Amino acid sequence: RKKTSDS
Amino acid sequence: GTVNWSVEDIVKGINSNNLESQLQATQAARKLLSREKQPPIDNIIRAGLIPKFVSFLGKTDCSPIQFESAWALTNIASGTSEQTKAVVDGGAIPAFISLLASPHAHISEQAVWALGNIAGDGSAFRDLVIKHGAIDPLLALLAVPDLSTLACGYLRNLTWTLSNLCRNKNPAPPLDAVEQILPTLVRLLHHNDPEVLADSCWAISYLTDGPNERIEMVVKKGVVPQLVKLLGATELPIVTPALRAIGNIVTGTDEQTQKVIDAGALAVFPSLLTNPKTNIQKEATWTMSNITAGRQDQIQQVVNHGLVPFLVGVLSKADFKTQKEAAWAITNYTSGGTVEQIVYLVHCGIIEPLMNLLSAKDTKIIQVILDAISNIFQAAEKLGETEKLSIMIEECGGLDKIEALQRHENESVYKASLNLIEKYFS
Repeated sequence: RKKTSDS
Repeated sequence: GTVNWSVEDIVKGINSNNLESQLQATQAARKLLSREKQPPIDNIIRAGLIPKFVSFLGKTDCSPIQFESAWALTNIASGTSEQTKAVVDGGAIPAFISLLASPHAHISEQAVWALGNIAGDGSAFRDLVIKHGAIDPLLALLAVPDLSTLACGYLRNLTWTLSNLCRNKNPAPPLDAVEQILPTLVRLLHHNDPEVLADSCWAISYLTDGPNERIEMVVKKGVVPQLVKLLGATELPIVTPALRAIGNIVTGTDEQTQKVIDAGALAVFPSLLTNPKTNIQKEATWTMSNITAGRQDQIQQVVNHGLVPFLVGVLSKADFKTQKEAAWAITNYTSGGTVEQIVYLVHCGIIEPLMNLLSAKDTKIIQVILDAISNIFQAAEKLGETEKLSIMIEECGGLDKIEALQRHENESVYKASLNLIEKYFS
């Protein structure tokens, strides 16, 4: 699982 | 105005001999990579900007460019395995580990996030992040007397990254690394934040998904009672990982399963086996099937908690996958149980749903069901009540299904069905 930092 | 730059302009700014122009271009890149609609990760990689960002990570005298490059690299590493590999190939792992010690909380948080994405790629990058020495500084970030003093999002990101360091198999995380991380995980498992608890349970579920030696490592820390407490939580994001962990623990030894039973886990299964979420029901029935495969006193604990009627209910009506797990639980129950326990199972009304499930199109369920039939028939023989059971199976239409299974593709299916027809219905 990866997470993109949108804000 | 760092909004909507072109990759060409970003390259121009980053290639300038001006730290501030580089900072502005790096921020523009970050904003480009932080757009929900198709971030141009591949275009940024092809421009050769990863080594520049990695070098910016080390500019201690310009913390803003450190933060912007860390954010940009975090989003690049969030993509495909090839894109995460591109980030790792630039030397980002040691640079991010160094940033973990930054006096700016938001920069260290970004480094934690980035390392989480890299470790989350798979076992190889997970172990490489560990080899570069990330666990020590990561755990040092949590070395405070009370975790409530730390910012919520900060603690959540740290927990998520640690969970990714416990994740993935073939191979599993190094034993020494697991022992290093487990005490902090236990502490996070008692924090009041729902997301921290969910990710801590997910980490424990990863660590318990393995051989009994791994399960024993977790169970020795005394986290089973807390897992059961969280199993009774209202937040589904917490119950799901807690049930997976408890289910992973009961796949081990009968003593580890007993530690789960002693914590009071069975008292929660009335609600789990009727949970409106199909996956909770399936996972709970799978846990029950692994509990009914234990000792006879453990089957008796299942009986005393009134869970046999709930297994009958799940076998009568549920998602087919849950019904399969229930059939497994019944076959394990009948294989290890006493005649009295198998008699109680029949008295609870298992025969009719067991029969109705023999019309399925899954060979495995039919084998499982037919093996449970054999075990119940053996118990009837021991009691001299084979005729009674025969009449019962005939009254609910099971005989027709078994006779029709004598003409079935699978051999084990027609041999067992034909052995039953010849031994008890002739």
